Amino acid sequence: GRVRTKTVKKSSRQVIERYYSKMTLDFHTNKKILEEVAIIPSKRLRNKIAGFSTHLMKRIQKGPVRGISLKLQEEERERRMDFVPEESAIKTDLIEVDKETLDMLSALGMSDLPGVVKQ
Amino acid sequence: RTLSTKEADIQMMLAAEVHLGTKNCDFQMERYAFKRRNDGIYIINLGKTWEKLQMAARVIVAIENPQDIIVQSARPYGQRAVLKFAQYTGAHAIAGRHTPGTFTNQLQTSYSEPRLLILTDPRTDHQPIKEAALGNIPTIAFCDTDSPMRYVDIGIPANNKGKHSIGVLFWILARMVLQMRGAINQGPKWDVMVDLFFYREP
Amino acid sequence: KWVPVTKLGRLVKDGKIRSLEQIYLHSLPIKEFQIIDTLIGPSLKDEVMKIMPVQKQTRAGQRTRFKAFVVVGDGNGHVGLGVKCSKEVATAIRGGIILAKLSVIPVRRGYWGNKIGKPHTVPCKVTGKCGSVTVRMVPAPRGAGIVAARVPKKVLQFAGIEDVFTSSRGSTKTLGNFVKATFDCLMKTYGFLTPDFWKETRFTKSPFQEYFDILAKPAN
Amino acid sequence: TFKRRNGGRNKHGRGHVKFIRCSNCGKCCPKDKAIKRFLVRNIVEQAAVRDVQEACAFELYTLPKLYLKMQYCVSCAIHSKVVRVRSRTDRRVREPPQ
Amino acid sequence: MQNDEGQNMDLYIPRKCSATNRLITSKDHASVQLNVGHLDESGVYTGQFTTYALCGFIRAQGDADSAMDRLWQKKKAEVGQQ
Amino acid sequence: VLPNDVDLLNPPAEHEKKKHKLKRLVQSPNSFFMDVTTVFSHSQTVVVLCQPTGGRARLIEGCSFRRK
Amino acid sequence: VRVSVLNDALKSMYNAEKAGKAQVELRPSSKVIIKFLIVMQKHGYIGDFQYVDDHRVGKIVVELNGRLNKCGVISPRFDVGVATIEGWTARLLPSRQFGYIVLTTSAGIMDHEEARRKNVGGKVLGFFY
RNA sequence: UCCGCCGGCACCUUAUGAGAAAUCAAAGUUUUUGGGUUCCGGGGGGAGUAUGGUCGCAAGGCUGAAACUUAAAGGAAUUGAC
Ligand SMILES: [K+]
Ligand SMILES: [K+]
Ligand SMILES: [Mg+2]
Ligand SMILES: [Mg+2]
Ligand SMILES: [Mg+2]
Ligand SMILES: [Mg+2]
Ligand SMILES: [Mg+2]
Ligand SMILES: [Mg+2]
Ligand SMILES: [Zn+2]
Repeated sequence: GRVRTKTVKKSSRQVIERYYSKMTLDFHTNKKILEEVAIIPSKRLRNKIAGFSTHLMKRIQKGPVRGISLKLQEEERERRMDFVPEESAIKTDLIEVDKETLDMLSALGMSDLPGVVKQ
Repeated sequence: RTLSTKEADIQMMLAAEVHLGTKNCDFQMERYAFKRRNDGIYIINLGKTWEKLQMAARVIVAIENPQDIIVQSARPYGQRAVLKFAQYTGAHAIAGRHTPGTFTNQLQTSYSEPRLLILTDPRTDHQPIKEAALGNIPTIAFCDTDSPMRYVDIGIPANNKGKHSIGVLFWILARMVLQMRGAINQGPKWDVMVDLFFYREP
Repeated sequence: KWVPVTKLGRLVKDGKIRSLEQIYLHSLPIKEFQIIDTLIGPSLKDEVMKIMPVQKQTRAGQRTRFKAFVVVGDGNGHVGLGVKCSKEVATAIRGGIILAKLSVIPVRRGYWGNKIGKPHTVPCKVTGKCGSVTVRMVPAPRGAGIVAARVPKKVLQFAGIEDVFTSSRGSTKTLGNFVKATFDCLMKTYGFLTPDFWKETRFTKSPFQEYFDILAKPAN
Repeated sequence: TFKRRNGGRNKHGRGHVKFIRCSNCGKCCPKDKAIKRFLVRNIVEQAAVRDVQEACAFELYTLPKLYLKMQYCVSCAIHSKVVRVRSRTDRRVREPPQ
Repeated sequence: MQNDEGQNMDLYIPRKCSATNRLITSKDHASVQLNVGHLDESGVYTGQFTTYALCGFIRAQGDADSAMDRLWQKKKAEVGQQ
Repeated sequence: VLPNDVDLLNPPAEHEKKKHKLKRLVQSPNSFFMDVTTVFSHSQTVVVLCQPTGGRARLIEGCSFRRK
Repeated sequence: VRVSVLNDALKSMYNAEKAGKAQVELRPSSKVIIKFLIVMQKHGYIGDFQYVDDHRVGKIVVELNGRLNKCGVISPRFDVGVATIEGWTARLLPSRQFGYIVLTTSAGIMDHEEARRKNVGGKVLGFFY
């Protein structure tokens, strides 16, 4: 088998977290970046980390991943959620209520509400 | 004619179907249910729901440090409202899965000691409610008709299932807390839009 | 040194809280043994009750672990019980001492007859159960002594009880349950609502609420 | 030690239940205790439906089904794998599987 | 509690549950002490509140919610809160 | 209703209506008399104005009965 | 069958008090139960109780205040002279400072403390504390 | 079809309860010990044996020991090994 161990996977995620800008989609370029930004004792370990990191870069391109936290990417998602339509989805007028609901409001003395109307 | 603060909120809650309960009613939630229709669905008395919101707000304002208040939800529909509720009220929001041992394991990073706990649904948030009973932590929860009341100090009778219902409830609660602090003007209106609390699907 | 990780630890470390009764009043859990060493530290006195080896069957042999029972108390209304299992006798004892401090409870004391001198016996009849062991304590007149077996007697001495009558039912030879049952009835001395407690409660702010500003500021 | 609340059978408010004979070995077993399975399948196996249909002497004809009710004793049901030994927690599940 | 002379002989006076009147022991970690703020004519917190203590027994039974509602419905009518 | 949300001395009139006649705070029969000549609501005798049954006697559609 | 109406009345109150109820209904009612309640009421162990007339035996609704630890009958009703009151208290009461044993004497139903003052013996009905 | 009441065979969740635990909505309301009443147990064997009585056609039933012997037998649950 060729399952990467925690050493390879854990190191690869850390590199991408704080060097996402430097990392590219090319294995040969990535393995040269690891030498510059990390101390990997063995060449074989460095190749495995570079290859798995390149695999993770491809994962990030298509969508978000689980164990990698990219601060710049997170900010983009926040802005989209904050966007809301100018028209509220709750219509105060033309409120459809049932017979029981109307009687419930009568007990409260609020049977004169504008929006409330029987179905 | 002009509508009082209570009437305006009840009108807003009706549009969000906050009064529509589950087909089953817990024996400790009967005191809040008004009537059962032939469909079998219980109707929550919105008059009592508003009163419990005021009582919950009084407890929240009594907390000197808002950071001691933790509000969280497990279901995705409430994950947006809790974040916005903490943004305006200064509370601490925890959206997603609760890590066991947060309130009991003092040596893990996520350890916390809140003074108050706010939850969206006791049935889905059983873990934090169960764990809160080991640290003298009072809890406030929005409870539906079929919601267990165990270890719940203040239960707000409302529909904690629909996306609109969850957002409106937190929007009203956030407004009440700020109004009781004097930060914003009284009345049923707030410069913040309720749609910021509704769930935003991908 | 000590770096508190809980709100009480900082307050005790700072010095805002200076008595265990202020903690017992609000029923706040205690998780750090340094808190106990800071409030009633010098007056405490630990004592190992028994070393109990336990064995787990394994393919190669039987895993022998040592279980230590430790009782702590100042002899003036505070007593604690702690049990820890460890692979080493010394490690078990040290951990048992820590656990005993974390479980310290207030022990209420009363008078058999006339209220003359300091309290010397339990205020009422109290019983505690653990497993099959049930230990009963009945108020006794001054000078009667502690009429109890060795295990309850040691706990009562550390709790400050001077005279009491005791009876037991069940397997008292199970020391773990015998000592725990004795500790169980001691904590119930404050749970019985006597007429003198009928006075309406006067609530006071909890330490967390009283010192919110100090707790809000991070400690560095 | 009592293994099941029902005692391995289904009898409440009655003294005696007449037994049935196991379809496999003929062992006597109370009807409420026997494992019952109602098997409904085509009288012709799927491997022969095509051949039989091609040789049918009628323009339209529906192949009849074979209805067989099987009543097993405990030993035969376990051996035949009609039922399996379940964990202590899973024994209480009474709903049929998927 | 009090010696024949008058001196107190108790370490502390445990709280009593506001609903069941039960004493709250030092290890009753399920018990919670709650504060309800007081408002003014405008409706702004004035720094005053009413305290309620609940034992673990009642909270475990699920009756804390009903107990708190009844207690508040009475207390507010006495201090003018509404 | 929870025990503490109800008053035993002054139960709601609707609640006592559906309770068993013997289990109410004060026992009260569910039967009554009516005109048509008084007829018992649970009459055990054939009057054919009413036909006895296991409960209330089956009245006849034709005649009109007035409760009293 | 119903043997001791007093036992049912006290057992119902004890169960209700532990459950944290505010009210409890006692049925049937008797003048022995009412006098037993009055002794408890005078010592501040129960609140206000109301007798309901149903033309058969009546009923009692008792308001609880949370001060009652336990209340039970002693059956059979043993004879207790004044000299033997001390032994019974050492058996049934938590301590020598609170708790009352209710006795039925020729002078009426009263607690053991009152019996000593009047120096009258009788039979044990129950106890509470 | 919907709501409710009384009675019955049961089931499901739960502990504020109980228990050595399995588990029990009773096996709960028990050292904070007492509603009424019947039967019945006192380490394991010898032994439901001997003997006497009694019932039965018989098979046996009911009643029912001692000498002597023994430091365990047994209940529930845990980890292994099988
Ligand atoms: K079966
Ligand atoms: K039924
Ligand atoms: Mg077996
Ligand atoms: Mg039957
Ligand atoms: Mg049979
Ligand atoms: Mg169960
Ligand atoms: Mg007994
Ligand atoms: Mg024997
Ligand atoms: Zn078979």
